[PDB]
Amino acid sequence: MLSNLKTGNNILGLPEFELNGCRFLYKKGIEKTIITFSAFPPKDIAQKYNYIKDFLSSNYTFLAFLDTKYPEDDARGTYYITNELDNGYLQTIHCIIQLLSNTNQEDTYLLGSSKGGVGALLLGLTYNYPNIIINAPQAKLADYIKTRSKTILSYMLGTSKRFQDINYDYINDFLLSKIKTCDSSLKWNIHITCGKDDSYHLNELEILKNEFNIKAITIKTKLISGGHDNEAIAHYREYFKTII
Amino acid sequence: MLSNLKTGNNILGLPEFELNGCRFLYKKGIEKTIITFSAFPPKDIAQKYNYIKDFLSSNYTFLAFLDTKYPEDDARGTYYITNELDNGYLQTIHCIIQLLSNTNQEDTYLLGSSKGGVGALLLGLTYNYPNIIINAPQAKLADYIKTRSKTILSYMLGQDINYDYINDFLLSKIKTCDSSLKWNIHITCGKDDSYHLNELEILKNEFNIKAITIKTKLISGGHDNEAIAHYREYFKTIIQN
Amino acid sequence: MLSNLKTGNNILGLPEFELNGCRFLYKKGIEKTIITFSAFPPKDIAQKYNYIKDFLSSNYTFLAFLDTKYPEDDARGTYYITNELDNGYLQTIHCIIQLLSNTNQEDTYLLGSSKGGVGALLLGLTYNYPNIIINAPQAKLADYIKTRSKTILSYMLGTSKRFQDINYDYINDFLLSKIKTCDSSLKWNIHITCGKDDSYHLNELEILKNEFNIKAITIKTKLISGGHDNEAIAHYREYFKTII
Amino acid sequence: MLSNLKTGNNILGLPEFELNGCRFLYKKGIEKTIITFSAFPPKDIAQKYNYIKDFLSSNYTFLAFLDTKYPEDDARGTYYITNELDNGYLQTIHCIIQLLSNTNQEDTYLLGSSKGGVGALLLGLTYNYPNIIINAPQAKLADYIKTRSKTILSYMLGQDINYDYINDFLLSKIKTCDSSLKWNIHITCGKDDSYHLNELEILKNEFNIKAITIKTKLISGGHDNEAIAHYREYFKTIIQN
Ligand SMILES: [Cl-]
Ligand SMILES: [Cl-]
Ligand SMILES: [Cl-]
Ligand SMILES: [Cl-]
Ligand SMILES: [Gd+3]
Ligand SMILES: [Gd+3]
Ligand SMILES: [Gd+3]
Ligand SMILES: [Gd+3]
Repeated sequence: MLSNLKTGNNILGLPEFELNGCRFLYKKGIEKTIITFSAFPPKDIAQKYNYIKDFLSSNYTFLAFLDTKYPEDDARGTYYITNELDNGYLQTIHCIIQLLSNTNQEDTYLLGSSKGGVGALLLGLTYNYPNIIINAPQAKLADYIKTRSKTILSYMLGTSKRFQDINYDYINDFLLSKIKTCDSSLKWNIHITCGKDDSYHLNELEILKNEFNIKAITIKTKLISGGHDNEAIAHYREYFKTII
Repeated sequence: MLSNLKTGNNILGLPEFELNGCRFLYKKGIEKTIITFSAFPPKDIAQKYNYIKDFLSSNYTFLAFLDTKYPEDDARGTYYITNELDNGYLQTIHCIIQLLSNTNQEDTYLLGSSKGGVGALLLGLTYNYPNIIINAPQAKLADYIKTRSKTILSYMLGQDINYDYINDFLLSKIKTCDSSLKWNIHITCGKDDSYHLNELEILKNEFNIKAITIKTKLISGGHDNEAIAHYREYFKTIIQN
Repeated sequence: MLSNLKTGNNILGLPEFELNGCRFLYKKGIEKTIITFSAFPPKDIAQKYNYIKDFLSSNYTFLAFLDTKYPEDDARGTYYITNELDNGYLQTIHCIIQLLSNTNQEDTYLLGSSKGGVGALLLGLTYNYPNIIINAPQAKLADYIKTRSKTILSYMLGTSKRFQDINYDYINDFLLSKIKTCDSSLKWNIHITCGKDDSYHLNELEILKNEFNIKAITIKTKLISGGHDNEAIAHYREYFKTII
Repeated sequence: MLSNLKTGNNILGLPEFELNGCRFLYKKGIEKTIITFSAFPPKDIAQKYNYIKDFLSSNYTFLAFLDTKYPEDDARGTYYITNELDNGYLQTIHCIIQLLSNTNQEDTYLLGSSKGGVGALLLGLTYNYPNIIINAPQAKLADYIKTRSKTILSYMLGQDINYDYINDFLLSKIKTCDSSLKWNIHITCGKDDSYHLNELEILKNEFNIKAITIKTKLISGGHDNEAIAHYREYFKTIIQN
């Protein structure tokens, strides 16, 4: 029973639930379903639900997900990838959405910035959510985890040295693999904003656009003000409110 | 959306749903949540939702699950174990129950016979469902599967280490489960079901060293429909008082 | 070098060769290639090359193969199946034929009786030899090995009790599996004789015909005099000389 | 029939054949039989028959083999190991050599560099080819493969036990080989090829406890084409006197 999944935490009036390691907020509404994914917080800061304020006064159904809870010593998530390096966490998110949402999937919108944008893409491309509106995702996920936390990277690489570089490249290509194996016949509605001052994620955006190009999948991209900062976020929020 | 998960099949007036290859019936009631798991049908017979007749005229919330849809050559299920031999299928079942149930887990009852009883044990021990009322479950899964289908076991094998991993898959659940849960496990078995009486003693040994005391009962019949008749009377008696 | 593969044995003037555990005779000729497989000899009798006499005065190319050399305590062969229960022995036979034969495959003819007929079928259906002319093959190979040698069966079943019945049914269906996975688009030229007094192998022939029927593969079958004996063989030899 | 095995490809006037997915060149000569094995080409380059230029103007019998045709994503070969990780491919090579060679095995010479040298060792140690003249072979196969292609290693893995089985696949050949054969194994390695000098010491340790004394020689270069130049001079010197 949903109410028995509560953690005791409360975010802006919304009670937190946890199912099979997946923490989420749920507000039942009408017309549309809005789904958000959390990005990396700073070290020693708890993972935060993204873009609640934009939607708690809305009448839409709202689900906001956090990343995983491991590793314990730097519990800022593993890019929505299980420690078995598979889809078990994305699958849990998918089940929660399909059972708690009261709209069609084409009336479902996936939102997220940076790591959250990758999460939205990973879920949408695995389980055919066509509406993905994100900002500045990474392309090579392991290269980026390395810059944010050596602890999270080391944990995800595993303990055996035989497989560390294997796991590294596997994680590094996890999203790119999702693009290559996704259903090219779906009417994808993917928008990716990026700050014009964000040289890194501008390059990552070219890598992603290239993979979508190879799959004959047209993507909408819009450059916006800012870098990897709150000015880009501010323009991103304005962008996805216009669409939705 | 749940209504978008309908397969178009209807079983006894109950619509069928499917999420992540997991097919289930769902009927919202009150008071209690009853969960059933499918057992092995005969070789060329489709998988059946078990004990639906016992609970269509009841006011309880009811969920009946089928096993997996593979292998295609013999689609009778892989003991609720994925092709990767992990918890992926039990994960989906757990998510379906937790989000569709309108009762507490202590008011939830897992039911099943033979392979259906293993499924109930696999789910309950993994995700702390205390009420498990089953009949004649197997303990060594691969040993039983090969007597029912060489096709399914070989598909699940992908050879030696896989055999032991499947064979002990339920015993490992017992070894791993939460000893401090107030377990309410009832296991019946036919008087004449010698194979599964021994299987029950193998399961009891694992429960025993985990300090889990289960309830058992001999009923008439073998590994047959006579036993299932008395099993059904047993779980109706337990659930209603 | 072929001459360095000799065993020192000599059968009717033909020197025996052995390559990777596979014993064979080879006489180079013209026009056609004749390939024979050995059947079960009696216990404590060496495996025999089949139908040499019919072809040593012929001008055709001739290859005669024996079964495997294991188990050591009853070395009468394992139905041309390796002790890993795979195609490694058939593959060796195929290589020898493709390298020593000087005709096309449709001018190649596979001959054999009983166990040898199964060998011919196993090779022909794995590697697309269309001309197969055999007598009284078995259908359920393990059931038949059980009647001939408990020692060979036990050896092929392996040592671990977990897999004995698995291996039994696997061997029992080895030829039937070959029929189901064979190329149905090949112009098969398969003739199967059987003695009218051979109730057992008449039933096995119905099982085989059924599998060929399911694959939409037409087979020629002819009932001949005798049982599982030298009268059936005698009529079988006459039959395959008429075709070739 | 051999002529029916032609692929239709021609390499430097030599027709290509294929038997059981094994692609080879064959040129009948006299006196000696020279066997070469292909090494890893770059990522998007087709597999090459090695050292064909050294032996087209020679009167020797010549066979050059490629590695396997899988995986399709990166078809540079699986170290002459089948997808089932067994001797199936070396079996076919052995059959081709034994039936097409017109010289004794003591007049047969296996050649190859890097992965090509492993292939020569795998064949020679399995089927008692005494003359092996190679450059800079690897000893831990999986450790090297992953630095050249994550795609090929993962295909070969199908994970942990497979890694060790592949990594030690050549070392097990040494452990299993015939100690009483009059082995004639020459292994060269570039002065500056530190990785493979250490790899050679790992191979030497296995030969050592099998009472097999090999011949080794430092040549100039690293794991590069400078070393291959001196390797080629070395095997021409050995073969001709
Ligand atoms: Cl981030
Ligand atoms: Cl069952
Ligand atoms: Cl026989
Ligand atoms: Cl190489
Ligand atoms: Gd435009
Ligand atoms: Gd513009
Ligand atoms: Gd007619
Ligand atoms: Gd007629």
